Parts: sequence; structure tokens; C-alpha cells
Amino acid sequence: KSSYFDLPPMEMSVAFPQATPASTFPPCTSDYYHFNDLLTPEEQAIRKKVRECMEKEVAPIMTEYWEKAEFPFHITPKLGAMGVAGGSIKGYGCPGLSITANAIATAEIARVDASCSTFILVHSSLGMLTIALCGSEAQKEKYLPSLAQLNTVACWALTEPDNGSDASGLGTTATKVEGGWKINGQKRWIGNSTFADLLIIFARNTTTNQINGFIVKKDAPGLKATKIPNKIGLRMVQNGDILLQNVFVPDEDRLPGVNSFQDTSKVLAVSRVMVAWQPIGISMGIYDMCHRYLKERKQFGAPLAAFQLNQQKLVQMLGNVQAMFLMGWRLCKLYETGQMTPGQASLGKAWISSKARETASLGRELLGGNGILADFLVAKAFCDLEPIYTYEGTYDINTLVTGREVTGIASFKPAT
Amino acid sequence: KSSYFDLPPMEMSVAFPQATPASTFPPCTSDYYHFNDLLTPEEQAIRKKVRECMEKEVAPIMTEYWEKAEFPFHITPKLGAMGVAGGSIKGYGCPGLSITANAIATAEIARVDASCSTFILVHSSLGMLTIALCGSEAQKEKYLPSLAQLNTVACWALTEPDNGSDASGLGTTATKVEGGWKINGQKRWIGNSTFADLLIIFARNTTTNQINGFIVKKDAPGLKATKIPNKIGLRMVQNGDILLQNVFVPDEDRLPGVNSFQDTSKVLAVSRVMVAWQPIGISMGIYDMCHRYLKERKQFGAPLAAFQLNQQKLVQMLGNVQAMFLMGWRLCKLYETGQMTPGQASLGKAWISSKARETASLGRELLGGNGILADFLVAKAFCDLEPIYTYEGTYDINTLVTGREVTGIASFKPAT
Amino acid sequence: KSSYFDLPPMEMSVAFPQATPASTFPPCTSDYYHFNDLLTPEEQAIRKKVRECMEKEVAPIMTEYWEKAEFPFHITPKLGAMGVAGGSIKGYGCPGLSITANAIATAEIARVDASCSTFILVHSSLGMLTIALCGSEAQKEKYLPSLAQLNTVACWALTEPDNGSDASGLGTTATKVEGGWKINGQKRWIGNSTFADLLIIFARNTTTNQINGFIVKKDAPGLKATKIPNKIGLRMVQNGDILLQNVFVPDEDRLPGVNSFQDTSKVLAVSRVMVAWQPIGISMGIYDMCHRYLKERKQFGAPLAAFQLNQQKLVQMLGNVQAMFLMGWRLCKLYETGQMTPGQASLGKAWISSKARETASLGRELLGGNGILADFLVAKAFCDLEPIYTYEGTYDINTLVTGREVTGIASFKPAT
Amino acid sequence: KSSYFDLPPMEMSVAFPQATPASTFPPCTSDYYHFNDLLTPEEQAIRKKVRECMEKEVAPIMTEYWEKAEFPFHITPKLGAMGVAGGSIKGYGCPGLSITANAIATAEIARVDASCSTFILVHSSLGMLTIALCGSEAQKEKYLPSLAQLNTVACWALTEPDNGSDASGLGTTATKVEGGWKINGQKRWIGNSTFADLLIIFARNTTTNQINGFIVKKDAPGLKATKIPNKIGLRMVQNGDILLQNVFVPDEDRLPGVNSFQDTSKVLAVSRVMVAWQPIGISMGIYDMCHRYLKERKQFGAPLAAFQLNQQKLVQMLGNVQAMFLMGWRLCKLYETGQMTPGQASLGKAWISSKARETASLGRELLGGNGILADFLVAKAFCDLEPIYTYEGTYDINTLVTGREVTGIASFKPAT
Ligand SMILES: Cc1cc2nc3c(=O)[nH]c(=O)nc-3n(C[C@H](O)[C@H](O)[C@H](O)COP(=O)(O)OP(=O)(O)OC[C@H]3O[C@@H](n4cnc5c(N)ncnc54)[C@H](O)[C@@H]3O)c2cc1C
Ligand SMILES: Cc1cc2nc3c(=O)[nH]c(=O)nc-3n(C[C@H](O)[C@H](O)[C@H](O)COP(=O)(O)OP(=O)(O)OC[C@H]3O[C@@H](n4cnc5c(N)ncnc54)[C@H](O)[C@@H]3O)c2cc1C
Ligand SMILES: Cc1cc2nc3c(=O)[nH]c(=O)nc-3n(C[C@H](O)[C@H](O)[C@H](O)COP(=O)(O)OP(=O)(O)OC[C@H]3O[C@@H](n4cnc5c(N)ncnc54)[C@H](O)[C@@H]3O)c2cc1C
Ligand SMILES: Cc1cc2nc3c(=O)[nH]c(=O)nc-3n(C[C@H](O)[C@H](O)[C@H](O)COP(=O)(O)OP(=O)(O)OC[C@H]3O[C@@H](n4cnc5c(N)ncnc54)[C@H](O)[C@@H]3O)c2cc1C
Repeated sequence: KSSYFDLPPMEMSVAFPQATPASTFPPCTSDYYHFNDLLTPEEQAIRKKVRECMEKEVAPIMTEYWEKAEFPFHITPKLGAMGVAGGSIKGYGCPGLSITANAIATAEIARVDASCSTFILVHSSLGMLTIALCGSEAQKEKYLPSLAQLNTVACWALTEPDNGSDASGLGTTATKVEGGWKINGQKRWIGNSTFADLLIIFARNTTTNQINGFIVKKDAPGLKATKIPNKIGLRMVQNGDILLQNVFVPDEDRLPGVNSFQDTSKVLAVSRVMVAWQPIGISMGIYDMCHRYLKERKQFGAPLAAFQLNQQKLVQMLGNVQAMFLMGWRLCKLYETGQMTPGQASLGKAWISSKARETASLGRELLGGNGILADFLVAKAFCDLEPIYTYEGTYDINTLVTGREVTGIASFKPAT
Repeated sequence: KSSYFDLPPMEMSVAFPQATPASTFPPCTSDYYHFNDLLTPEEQAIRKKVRECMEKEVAPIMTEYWEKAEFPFHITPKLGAMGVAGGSIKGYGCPGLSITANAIATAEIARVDASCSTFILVHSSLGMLTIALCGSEAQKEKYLPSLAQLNTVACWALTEPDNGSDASGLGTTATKVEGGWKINGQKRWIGNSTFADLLIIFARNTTTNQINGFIVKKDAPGLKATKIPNKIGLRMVQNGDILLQNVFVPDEDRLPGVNSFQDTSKVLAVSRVMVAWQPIGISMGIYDMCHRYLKERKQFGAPLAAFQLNQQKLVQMLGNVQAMFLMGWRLCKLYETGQMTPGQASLGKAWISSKARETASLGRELLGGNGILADFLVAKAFCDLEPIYTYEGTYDINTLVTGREVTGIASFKPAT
Repeated sequence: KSSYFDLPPMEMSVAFPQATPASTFPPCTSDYYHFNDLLTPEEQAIRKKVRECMEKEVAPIMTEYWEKAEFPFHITPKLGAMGVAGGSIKGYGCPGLSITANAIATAEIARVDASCSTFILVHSSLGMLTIALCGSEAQKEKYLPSLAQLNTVACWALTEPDNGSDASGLGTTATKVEGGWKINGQKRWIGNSTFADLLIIFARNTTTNQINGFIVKKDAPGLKATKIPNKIGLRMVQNGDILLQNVFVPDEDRLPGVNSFQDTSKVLAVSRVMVAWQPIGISMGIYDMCHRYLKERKQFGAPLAAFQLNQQKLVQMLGNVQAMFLMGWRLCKLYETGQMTPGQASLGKAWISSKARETASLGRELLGGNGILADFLVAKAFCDLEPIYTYEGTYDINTLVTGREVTGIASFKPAT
Repeated sequence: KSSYFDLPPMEMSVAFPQATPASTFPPCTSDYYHFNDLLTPEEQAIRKKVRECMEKEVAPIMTEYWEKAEFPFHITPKLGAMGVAGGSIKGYGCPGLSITANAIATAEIARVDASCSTFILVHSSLGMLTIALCGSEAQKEKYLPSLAQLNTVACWALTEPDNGSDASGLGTTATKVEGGWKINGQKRWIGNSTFADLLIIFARNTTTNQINGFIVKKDAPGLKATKIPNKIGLRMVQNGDILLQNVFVPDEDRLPGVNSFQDTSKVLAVSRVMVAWQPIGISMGIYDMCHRYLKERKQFGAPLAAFQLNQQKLVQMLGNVQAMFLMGWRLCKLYETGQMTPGQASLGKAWISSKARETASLGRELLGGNGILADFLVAKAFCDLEPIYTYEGTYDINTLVTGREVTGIASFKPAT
């Protein structure tokens, strides 16, 4: 204890005057290859709209809510006001955007905050889309409209403690009963699960021994989703462990499209493209912050940006960014032309996430001390990126998916 | 909100049964080149003692206190029971260890927790040692005995918001008054400062225009140290912003050894060696955890350690570790023989911290999902390492110190 | 000596049957993101034409001539038959291609052989273009037609032993005499110089103290260009040391466009873009070879492409390639739109050359033993790439050019 | 053709005066951690002796013979005068050195030239040692004395075109005949084979279906060893393809120790340690050259060693070197204490060779243009290192050997 131990933290205005925190978000200096040429007039407008609605409403409060690992619920309606939820889904009260537009949207969110980016992505590109492609016409018209407006929040539940990367061999059972199903099993890592209204839980149809999709409602008897604590990244994203004991799902709430796991590998085709755009966004932000910081912070009687070592670090980031964008952009134009294959998308996410790590690592050390402060974005984004490298297919798995497709030989399984 | 939103987190026994958390700390499988051969019988005994007293008393509680960013005060006496505080200092109620022993001690702490390692290092190798080398015989006999037993905690205050890497050009003034001094200025990043009894504050002697050392007592009128929040690493270490308004320091509490900043560069010679040993420790822990995890966690019907990609990652870590140790060991044997130069020590810290990052980065991705959980050590240590890469001389500064010494040409300042 | 010491090398058919050498060049499996979409119908046709005319006429003989470090002169007319020399130059008997087309042309040459790529690039993009932009209408109509058909070969002479990266401070003097000039000085590294008909030598106009361009004819009295030996890369490219003792250049053969070094920085704008495309080409070839080799060579009772470690290496190359291409492609579309700046082009070359090294390094180790054989392309290209990383602006210089432009602060000069 | 095309290359004194070539070899500035402390008085004397006898007799001529890919036979007796051949072998006219001494000897050779280092290593650590451990007392007393003096040269023949990394499944047959054996099969990559007096050829004992060792004499009827051309590294090392048609080996010339391939894995235990020391040596040389070059070559009105970017590159090399040495040193002290295991040695070679590549890559780019010239060592050593990364167990194989030992699970074979 001390007479000054209880006193509130020093204001950033007094504690470190030389540099401007992320509270007032940096200008877009990462767009060095003038990317608006690769975007359509409408895509450009969505890009600008999201960017502004993020620097205004999320940028100030994000620093506080990340430390507390609490979700900023009062921001939800502001995100549904951007018109991004639903994204790729056409009709059913959804914006109906192009894959390039829905991707550049994700970017300009992850740029300011990766946490709020994953929240929407899991809800929109995994939750909503699964209903939009595998659901029935009765389900699409029922749920989607409210989900696109963010009045109701959905979550995607494929992963288990026992089965992660080997997702196709999951152990949650879906026993057929009169009038519906009884879902029994456990889930781990599901974002939004602790507060989600709709829980798209994947389970094993005990009759067919195949994987089926189920829309599980909130608070449903036998369902218990508890918060996963102590995350170093994506701290605002409420990830949880789901328990399922005789959870009833009526025949009307089973997804008719999912009848094996191969059916899921059409939703993932969009999901993998969209996740691939998160690092593209994050890295841009990391640069934008570094560019300003190195120009504001003075040491040895000169801005940091004047020193050879710092410049080489900055341009390596700038170079990594330009390539990462073009990579993700091309990936979209492959999906749009309808000639995109699992391997191309798996290469996309893997490569981009890898260079994003390098870019984040350089950015983090460039700010030195304040490089470990979430006040200055880079530190938060450095941490925020680590799960992204792993989730939606770990680097190693993706590189092996692209491996299998190109070589023609599968090398996933062990020897034995 | 939800009926299950408020419910406590799922126990690790139920949430993820396949793997054992850091609560029960991993066995020492990182010692692959059998390092006990490089240590003396007495050094070996200190190594073992600390390791055990860390896996017992810190290992269980560390996960909880890291998330809360709170210091575990009830552990303090247990650390002072290890007989590590003081370390290199001979006499004055200190253990009187060899530089190799005091280094291997730091390692086996940082191995289990980097936070508690920095706490002691700043207290012992920076605080206590400054008094031991630059203090008067009257000061050494007065403070050191209590500081070695951890009844009183000391902190080192050189860095400022305006002056960080350019430490020799600091702006905290030490105006001479009748009977003592009036310290005026600001400090940033000082570990333990918020609860430290002794504050070794460096200020500019306004009469000589040189840097002098001052022992500032706790609660002293005009002194205000506030906690720095939102750190991604070393979260338990209470780092703070120090304010100083006409803080009186009597003539008896001025360090007579510090007459310019060059005098400090004899304390730093030990401090830089000791910090260099933190990554060596941390990385060993990161390995020990990975080795078990890859052997416990099963996927695709085999332990993770069976897959080619995972093995190459693991052995790269094992290789990085063996070299890091030998590097730090040699560094000690250079200081011990008395032929160590600033450049050698600067190369030591820089190189080791660099490979520690690589080792931590691999380790973090090896655990996949649980790679972002502080429950599993790696994530915490991954974050914990980032400030260490920067503090006690940033990588770039150190590489330039070694640069200046070898080439003969100084390349720190800008052009202009 | 031995009874078998003098005997000719074993045929590749008997010495290593499992794999096919570069003699029969690999199919295009590096084009994974289907790049023909980014090219125009005419650009596609040039791409195909060059690729075929390289796999037929150069691919067999390249292995032999690289080892001997001799230029394949009997291939010259076959290269001038492709219609690539001149490239960007409109009229004057030149093909008049787009910057994207002239870039994709360079790629499909460097793909098969980097040596023959540099030969043409130095001749066309540096030699011919300098005349086309800085020469007089009388000079353009006189030389260019024959240079485009490869009946006459030109070389570019800016670099000196004393002045390399600091090119603007060169020491070759151009003393004004009656009716012309007397060029005095030394040059180093000039490709084609030993056999070039036209030598575009840059010298210092002693009257204005500025840099001027001079067309020096072959065999001119006082001129002596000797071959530089012992190169590990670009061995077929005849690089030489040029000596100049009172070499007369008539007033008609002075380039009227070059009156300071700033005038050169418009030719370099194309030259830097074109060099940036060499690694893009080379790396594609390196992949194409690896993809086949890993599928042909069998070990442990399976093709190399079946092993996890080898796949991860291959896909990292494939990923590096797709990005490198998009990067160079975008760079062209920046020059084409006329909004390209020195910094963007400097980022292009730097980044691409850097990833090309990584890609080459992986490719070289993938072939193992035969990875050091020029018979198998990769080894040759691995070596061939090293000068490219350095010449046309070293990585460090380029990263500093992009540094200066973005930050606004120049950090080229030393302290002192 | 030209009047100056046939003229001999420009002397290095005139062509590039600013820097000193490798002809006059650089001073030892790579020994930054003062390594003579880790060596015995006798080891120090051997280190110095070899270093001097290399800088005098090999250093001038190496540049010429590397380009021509010819072996400098007139240097052989000078190498046998150093007293290094035999090395570890006790008695039988061999020097009888310690493993640490024989390793530091290899280093100080590979430092000046890697080619001459491999020549001796294959002869001494693979050839001679195989006889010393697996040969009979009659064979040791017969061959070794002459082999240690370098009057006779031996070579090691395990690898085949069909079987490389999978060495234990080789296909050279050893059919038993009256009075001896008939060796039938093919070999590839054998150093010295084209001029070696003794050819230690490994073949499959057709009776036991196991691997046996055979001493095949030079010029033996049915034996034909042809030179392998077009190598980018170790160009002086005469590597060859061996043909064997009914080559008779009398019962007296069969190695009685080699009864299966497991017996070989005691010779390799020394061979792998010794190869591991080649990069340690090479990298030291690469540094020593860079340190001088960056201090001699001036650009922008300052030595290259004055620029931040160049210093960071240089110290990364210096750091990589100090660790590489300690790593190899520790490895020796593990073999010496008799507690070294295949995995430790496999980690040694793998890790060291990996960092040697990094160190060589940096060194090569530091010299810029002259970084591709064998005149300046770095380029030659950069190339020379590439096979070393692969031969004596490729990086991937070694990392998997260390993988198997630590994890307990073997991951060499494919699935299928
Ligand atoms: C958690 C933690 C605990 C700490 N505890 C203490 C403590 O107890 N006591 C104490 O005194 N200090 C402490 N520090 C502060 C630390 O000493 C400083 O952060 C560091 O020494 C200087 O970095 P900076 O924050 O001032 O950033 P800067 O000095 O501004 O450096 C930022 C970046 O600029 C680069 N740079 C700076 N100068 C040059 C140059 N000349 N040439 C090329 N590049 C350059 C650096 O490489 C760095 O990446 C602590 C820091 C941390 C993170
Ligand atoms: C914060 C975050 C949010 C998440 N949100 C969701 C969500 O909303 N919905 C959802 O369904 N999931 C979610 N996940 C879970 C995620 O999908 C899984 O973590 C991941 O797909 C599988 O990793 P794992 O945790 O099971 O570790 P593992 O699958 O056990 O993998 C651990 C390591 O082993 C390696 N490995 C595994 N198999 C092989 C192999 N065959 N060959 C070589 N190496 C192999 C991997 O490379 C990895 O490094 C989230 C995860 C995180 C971190
Ligand atoms: C100049 C030089 C000198 C040599 N001298 C000798 C000599 O004197 N005596 C002698 O006996 N040999 C010698 N060798 C041969 C050497 O031993 C072999 O090259 C090497 O051991 C096997 O490599 P390889 O050429 O057969 O390629 P491969 O064995 O086919 O390997 C190619 C690639 O495949 C990868 N790979 C192979 N198996 C696996 C697997 N199971 N899992 C994952 N990846 C795998 C490797 O990592 C490698 O990158 C020499 C080689 C060179 C280059
Ligand atoms: C095979 C090949 C072909 C070539 N062909 C031609 C040709 O046809 N025409 C022609 O004109 N030239 C040619 N060149 C020469 C080439 O342009 C020069 O090599 C290069 O531009 C300058 O490098 P340098 O050799 O002078 O080394 P240096 O300029 O001395 O550079 C050496 C190192 O110092 C570093 N360095 C230099 N200055 C700085 C600084 N200010 N700050 C930080 N680091 C610095 C660099 O990064 C580099 O690593 C060729 C070179 C090669 C290798």
C-alpha cells in the first residue's frame, strides 16, 4: 500500500505528450498502392462508411473494454447501422453486398478493432450464412431479417475440446426423438455463445452417422455456455464453453442443407476468404499507427522516422501490407468469377496471416515501451492477431490443404 | 444477458481434459544439452531450490494474478526465503552469489513466471546493486539487509516520458537546497514504484549539470506514483508514472558514487547480463510446456508430437534454447573473468531476446487455440517477453552499442 | 590421376534417372492464381511466345554456357526474333509494347534464364531507352532500329569502382574539346561492355560540373573493357571493367537530354520496374522445377511431395510467388496510369527481390543434393538471383528511397 | 568479338582499389567472445598452426582453383604437413587429437576454404575413421599410416542415385564369391572418388541382406568414377559418380566391423560433429571478411560500417557466430564426456548449418557487387555452404532425428 497506490492512472496527455494515442485514430497512410482503383464506386463508399463509423464509435472506447475483456453491448446497434451484417446474403433483409465489398468491410473494422471484427464475422459470415445456404426458405425468412439488423445475435459451434483441427470427427451426438432431436455433447471456443440468441450447433446424426446443422435457441433447457477467460487476444469477443444435456431441437429448427460435413465446405469457402481479410485490415491499422508514432515521437533530437533502422522496419511493413491487400483482393475476384478452390482460399488465409504476424511483430517493437500498451493500438492488435493465425484453420492445416490440392497427395493423417 | 451468462468459467478438468494446464508445471525437458555440467555444485543447488519454490508457490496462483494485472503480495516473503534478492552483493545481509549463480536464479524464476522475475530483477540487480556499488558504507549497512530479506522493496527510476533510449539526456532536476536536494521532474515505466519503500531516482544535479543518484523514501511529500494500465506483458509487475514536485532528499540520502551517468554504466553491466538471462529462462518454460502439450493433445488419432510440421517447430525451439543458454552462460564467464565489455553484454541481451521471440512465436502457435490462454503458460510468456525485448535497452539500441564497439564508429545520433 | 579421371561426365539419364533435368523445361504450375485474367489478349500472346522461344532455344544450352561463364552468341538473333528488344520504345523499328507487356516479357525470360534476361534488360531498358528518352531525333532514327533487331548491342555505364550506390557523385570526367569531348575515367560492372557496339557512358561535364550522357562506339581508341571473372551469379552476362583514356566523343554523339543526373531519373523509373520483374520470373521457374522434382523424386517409398515438411516449403514458395506477381503487376498499372513515384517503384524492387531470395532459398534446399546443380535450374537461379538483389539499387538503398518518400526525412548520408 | 575482348581480366589493385581481396586473408575479428578460454593450450596451438598454414598456402590460390572447379593437388602435402589427417584416430601414424581439437582444426580450414575442408573431412573423419573403428588390426596398420600423411587419399561411398536420405535401403549388391566379393551397383556424390586410392564402398551383403563395408582399391577392373560437373558450391572437391561392374574385393579387404548399418552409426557420430563445425568455421571467415570490407569500402563519404543498416547486419552476423561456436564447442564436450546421443549431434549440425546460411546471406549482401565475387571470399563461401546444409544429413532429416529422440515418436516414413 501507499498514499498514491489507489490513485487513478495518469492521463495520456500528461503521461506521454509526445505521441497521440489510438483514441484519436491515425489517418490512412497504409494505402500506398492506391487501392481505390481496385474497388468499385459502391465498394469505395462502404469502405469509407465503415472506417468513419469505427473511428468515431469504437476507437475511443475500445482501449477500455479490451483490458476488462468485456463486450461493448451499447455499440451493437451502431454496427447494425453500418449495414454490414448479412453482407453476402441476398434478400431476407440483408444488405446484399459483393464478396469484395463484404471483405473490404471486414478489413476496415479489423483495422480499428479485431475484436469487433470477429464478433461480426462469426455472426454474419459463419452464423447467418449457414442459415442462408443450408437453411430452409421458412428459416431464412424467419431469422435472417432480425440477425442482419443485430437485434438478435448468432454463433457458430463446430469445434470441440476433443476435436478441433480434426473437425470432421466431432463427438456431439444428435439422437432422433419424436418431433425433433436431443443434442448431447460439449463445445469449446464459440464466440458470442454466452449471449447469442441463436446457436448454430453442429452435431452427429446418430442414425446416419453424419454431421447435421441445428439451430439451438438461447436459454434452452440443458444448455450452459460459460465464458472462457485469460485470453491474450480478441479479448472483447465473448468466447465460451458450451454444455449440452438432452437439449431439444424441434424438427423445424434442423438445417435441411447440412446432411454431411461436405455441405459445410461451401459456407467455409466464404468464411475462409473473409477471415483472410482480417489480417489485411489489422496490418493496415498497425502501419497507420506506426507511421504517425515514428513521426511524432522524438529521440536523439529527431523523429524516430529519421533513423535508418526504423525506416527499414517501416517500409518492410508497408511492403508486407501492399502485397497482403492485393492477395486478398485477388482471392475475392477468384470467388466472384466462381473459379476459386479450397486450396487457393487456404493459401490466401495462411500466407496473409503469416505476413500479418511479421508486420505486427515489427510494428510492436517500433513503438518500444508504448509498444506493449493497448492505448497505442499496435500492442492490442499484435495480441489480437495471434488467435486469427490459428482459428478458421491453423496455418499448418491450411498449408497442408493447399499442399494436398497442388501435389495430389494428402499428408494430414499420421503414420501408425 | 442470459441465464448462463453470469455463471463461473468452466473448470479446466472438464473444459479441456486432453491437456494439463500450467497450474501443475511441466517437467524440465528443455535441458537437452545437459547444462548441469556448466554449473558448480552450489550453482546447481540454487537452480533446483528456486525451480521447486516457483513450481510450488507461484505456478498455481500466477494464472489468476496475471489476468487481473495485480501483484501477488502474499508471495513476497516466499521469494525472500529463496535467498535470491541481493544476489551479487557480498555482505550486508545478502546471499553473496556468483554472477553465474545469480543469472541461473533469474532464469528458473522467469521460466515459471517472467512477471515475478522482473519484480526481483528491478529490486535486486538495479535497486539494491546501485546502493551496493554507488552508495556509501553508511547507506549499504542501513538499507541492504532489509532489502535482501524483502521486508522493504526498492525500485529504479532512470527513464522519463521525454527521455527513454536517450537516457543520458534526462530532464529531472536536482536543485541544491540547505541540508539536501529538491527533486523536480517526471518518470515513466518504473516497476514496483507504486508500492516501493525506496525509490532510487536519477536526476540532474543543476550545479554540475550531471546525473546524480538519490534514494527517495516512500510517501515522501510531493511524490505521486500512479499505476500504468493496459499492459499486454509483465502484467503483475506494477509499473508506474512518477511525479516529483519539490521532493526533499537529505544530503545523507544522495548516492555519493553517482557523479555522472558514466558511473551508472558499471551497475548496468550486471543488469544487462541479468536481463539477458530472462529470455533464456522464459524460453525453457515455453519449451517444457510445448513438449508436454504436443505429447498430451491428440488430433487425427495421434499425439501432436507425431506430425512432421510440429516436430520441426519443436526442435527449432529446442535448438534455439540450447544456444540461448550457452550464450548467457558464456556471458557470465566473461563478467566473472573480468574481461567483459559493454558491447559483449549488449550483444548477449540483443541476440538472446531475439531468438526468445522466435522461440515464443513458434511455441504460441504450437498449442493452437490454448496457445492464447494464460492457463497454458505459453500465451502469458509470449506476451511477457515483448517488453523484455524492449526494456533494459531496446534491440536496436543494443545492436548499435555492439556496433559502435566493433566498428569503432558511433551511429546512434541522426544526421541534421 | 586415374584410368577413369579423364572420362566425360555421366549422362543425366544414367546418373540420376528418377528426376527430369532443366534441359526439358518444367510446365507452368506456378501460375496458381490464374494470372492471364490480369493480362490483355495481346500481353498473353507475348507471354506465351517468349516462354516457348525460351524453353526451345535457351533451356537446353543454358546449363553448359553458365558453367563456362561464356555468352551464347548464336542465340542473339533468336532473341531479336521474339520482338522484345526496345519493348517500351514507340516507333524507330521497336515493337512498341505496353509496360505491363514488356514486364511480363522479362519475367518469362528470367523464368528460364536470368542471365539472358539481364543481357536484354541492360540492352533494352537501360541502353536503348536512354537513347529513346534523352537522345536526339537524329540519334533515335540512327541507332535504335539496329539495336531493336539485335544486330548491334548496347550497354549502360553509370557505376564506377569508387562510386556505386553513391552514383550521383561519380568521377569520370568529360572535358570539352574542339568538335567534341574527351572522356577520362574508369567504370566497373557494365554488362555486355566487352562486346557491345554502343557504350552509353555517363561522365561529369567538367564545364557545368554535372552528369552528361555519351554514346561511345566500340573499339574506340583509348577504350579498354576487360571481363570481370569469378561471378557466382549471372555468369553468362559479360560484365566488365571499362578504362577510358582520352576517348573522343564527337558533339553529335552526346545525349542532349542528359544535362544533370535528375534527367536519368526518368529512364530509371522504367528500369527499376523492369528489374523488379526479374525475381517474379525467376521464382516462377524455381517453383515450376520444384513442383515437378518433388513429384518425380521418390524417397522412403513415396514422392517427396507427400511429406509434410516438403509441402509446407512448397506452398510457402507458391504463396510468395502469387504475391510477387500481383505486386509487380500493380506496379506496372501504376506506371501506366502515370501516378507512379520513385518510392513505389523502389518498394516494388526491394520487396519482390527479398521474397525471391526466400523462395529461392527454400527451392534450393528442396532438391537436396541436385539443389546445388545448375543442371536442375534451381541452383543456377539461386545464384543468379543474388546480384539482382543488389544491382539496380541494393535492397538497403531502395528501402531507404521508399523511406525518404513516406517519412519525408532523408536518411542516406552518414553523421560526421 | 572486340580488340579488347581477348585481353586478360583487370588486376584487383586497379579494378577496385578501395577494398582488399581474400588473397591477403582478413584478421580474426569474429572471435568476439574470446574463445581461447574454451580451448586447451594444445588445442590453441593446433588452431593457430592450421589458420596460418591456410592463410599462407591456400588463401592466394583458392580463388583461381574454385572458378576452374579443379583440385589443387600441389597443396596436398602442405595439408598433410599440418598434422590434421587422421585427427581423432589414436596410433597408426595418426596425430591422435581430441574431438575438440579435431573440430577446431576443421573450423580454421573451412574458415579460409570450405572446399579443402570437405576434402580432408571426407578423407579423415569418414574414410580413415571407418577403417580405424570397423577395420581389422591388419588393415589399420596397413593403410592408416599412409592416409594420415596424405600420400594416399581415401573416399567414403554410401550414397546412391536411388538412395540418398534413405541410406539404409541402398541397392549396391555384394555377392559372395570364392576368396572374396563381387561388388555390383552405382554410387553418386562421392568426394575424392575420381582420384582416391582407397574407396570405402558400402554394399549389401546378398547372403545376410545387410550392409557391409568394403575397401575398394583405385583403378580396380570394373570400377569407373566420373566427375560430377556444374556445382555451385564446394567446386574444388572432386565429387563423382561411381560405377561398379563385378568389382572384385578379396576377403582381406572387407571391413569386419560393418555387419549391419547400425555399426556405421558410430563413425557417423564423429562425422556429424565434425561437419557441424564447418559452418562455424565458414561463418567466422565470412565475418572476418565483412568486418574489413565494411571498414575499407567508402560510400557517401564514410566507411560502410558507419551506416545503421550495415551495423545491424554485421552484429547479427557476429551474434550468430558466437552462438554457433559455443554450440559446436558444447557438442564436442558432450562427445568427450561420452554422453552424446544421435539427437544432440543431429540438433548440432541442423541448427548451426541453419544460422550459417543466415549469416552467409547477410554477409553476401553486405559486400554488394563484390558480394558475388569469389575474389572476396564471401560469395564463394555463400555458395560453398549450400551443399553443407544438405550433405551429412539434410536439415529436414536431422531435425527429424532430433524430433524422434525427444518426442519418442518416429516421423520419417510417409503414410500410404
Ligand atoms: C514493462 C516495462 C518495464 C520497464 N521498467 C523500467 C524500470 O523499472 N526502470 C526504468 O528506468 N525503465 C523501465 N522501462 C522503460 C524502458 O527502459 C524504456 O522503454 C526503454 O529503455 C526506451 O524505450 P522507449 O519506451 O523510451 O521508446 P523509444 O526510446 O522512443 O524507442 C522506440 C523505438 O525507436 C528505436 N530507436 C530509438 N533510438 C534509436 C536510434 N538512435 N537509432 C535507431 N533506432 C532507435 C528503438 O529501437 C525503439 O524500437 C520499462 C519498460 C517496460 C516496457
Ligand atoms: C479466440 C478464438 C476464437 C475462436 N472462435 C471460434 C468460433 O467462433 N467457432 C468455432 O467453431 N471455433 C472457434 N475457435 C476454435 C478454432 O477453430 C480452433 O482453435 C482451431 O480450428 C483448432 O485448433 P485447436 O485449438 O483445436 O488446437 P489443435 O487442433 O489441437 O492444433 C494444435 C496444433 O497442432 C497442429 N496440428 C494439428 N493437426 C495437425 C496435423 N494433422 N498435421 C500437422 N500439424 C497439426 C496445428 O498446426 C496447431 O499448431 C476459436 C479459437 C480462438 C483462438
Ligand atoms: C557436394 C556434396 C558432397 C557429397 N559427398 C558425399 C560423400 O562424400 N559421400 C556420400 O556418401 N554422400 C555424399 N553426398 C550425398 C549426400 O549424402 C546426399 O545428398 C544426402 O545425404 C541425401 O540427399 P539427396 O541428394 O539424396 O536428396 P533427397 O534425399 O532426395 O532429399 C531431398 C529433399 O527431400 C527432403 N526429404 C527427404 N526425406 C524426407 C522425409 N522423410 N521427410 C521430410 N523430408 C524429406 C530433404 O529434406 C531434402 O530437402 C554429397 C552431397 C553433396 C551435395
Ligand atoms: C552482376 C551484376 C551486374 C551489374 N551490371 C551493371 C550494369 O550493367 N550497369 C551498371 O551501371 N551497374 C551494374 N552493376 C553494378 C551495380 O549497379 C552496383 O553493384 C550497385 O548499384 C552498387 O553496389 P556496389 O557494388 O557499388 O557496393 P556498395 O555501393 O559499396 O554497397 C555495399 C553495401 O553497402 C550498403 N550501403 C551503401 N550505401 C549505404 C547507405 N547510404 N546506407 C546504408 N547502407 C548502405 C549497401 O546496402 C550494400 O549492401 C552490376 C552489378 C552486378 C552484381
